Amino acid sequence: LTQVVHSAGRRFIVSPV
Amino acid sequence: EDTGVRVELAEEDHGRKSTIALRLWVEDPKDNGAIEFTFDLEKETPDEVAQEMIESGFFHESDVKIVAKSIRDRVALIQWRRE
Repeated sequence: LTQVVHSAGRRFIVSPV
Repeated sequence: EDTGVRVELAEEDHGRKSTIALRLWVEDPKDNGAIEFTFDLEKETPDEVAQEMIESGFFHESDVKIVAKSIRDRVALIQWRRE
């Protein structure tokens, strides 16, 4: 589980599912 | 046809919520994980998010229209089920 921040601000949460 | 990119709700659809949490992943590509993000229905675009997922290292630069539509179908599907 990690969080990914785009340079414009949108935060993604990456999960295995 | 089919896109092979699954986009689904992340939180229970409550209605009258201008922002919704979504979950995207791939099952047929015709980090290998699930991407959770928020989407503003009246303001943000499925093409905008798709680009960001491009500029974030999830899919190829010219694979933007395909992911944009897979998000757009779920946004459609949630507003049609919102009558």
